[PDB]
Amino acid sequence: DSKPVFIKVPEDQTGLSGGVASFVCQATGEPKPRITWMKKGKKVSSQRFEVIEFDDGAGSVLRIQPLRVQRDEAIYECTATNSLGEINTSAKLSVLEEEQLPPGFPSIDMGPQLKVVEKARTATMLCAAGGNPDPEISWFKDFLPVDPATSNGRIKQLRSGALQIESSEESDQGKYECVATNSAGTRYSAPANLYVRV
Ligand SMILES: O=S(=O)(O)OC[C@H]1O[C@](O)(COS(=O)(=O)O)[C@@H](OS(=O)(=O)O)[C@@H]1OS(=O)(=O)O
Repeated sequence: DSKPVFIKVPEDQTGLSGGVASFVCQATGEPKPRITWMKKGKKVSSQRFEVIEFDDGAGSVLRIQPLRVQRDEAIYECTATNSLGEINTSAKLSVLEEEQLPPGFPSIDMGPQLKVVEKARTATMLCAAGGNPDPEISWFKDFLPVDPATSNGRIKQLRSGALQIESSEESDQGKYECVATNSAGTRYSAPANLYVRV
């Protein structure tokens, strides 16, 4: 048995009105702990917000869309509990209007497109971004983060930003979004579907 310990924590984030923001939190322990979200010191309702679980309840994602300045700008709190102890950690969301954007805020220069692939062949989803400084890229599939380090060689992110998927199978089907981040803020691409045929 052991007390819970964080292996992923949410960071401060600046987004754009009409857009999307996601926060991610995850912990280990024995028995497995349970994640819960709060807004301004009160528990969030799952019949009102989009909340998506993974790792048997030991990881969770809070997604907010479309962003609105008055309602959504606030302090958000993640908490993890098992029969041996409780730990917590917080982060702040800021939301900008179009005319407040600084010149180096990130942009999508070329985004991912619809793709139909035959089983057992390779599929590639492209993404090229710009800004100042140069942004870092990450990917989401059906609202959850993609982590290549667990595909045992199948799935990889290239230095250009593209996502490459070998030996395609039925579980690879779904809706993919590219995400670009730098010291000024965050921007999402439009979503694009992958289908597996024959
Ligand atoms: O910007 S707000 O924080 O006000 O957001 C809107 C909130 O207005 C409330 O009515 C409560 O008002 S309050 O000022 O006393 O927090 C909540 O609605 S309710 O049905 O769950 O009770 C909303 O909660 S919220 O949207 O999930 O954040």
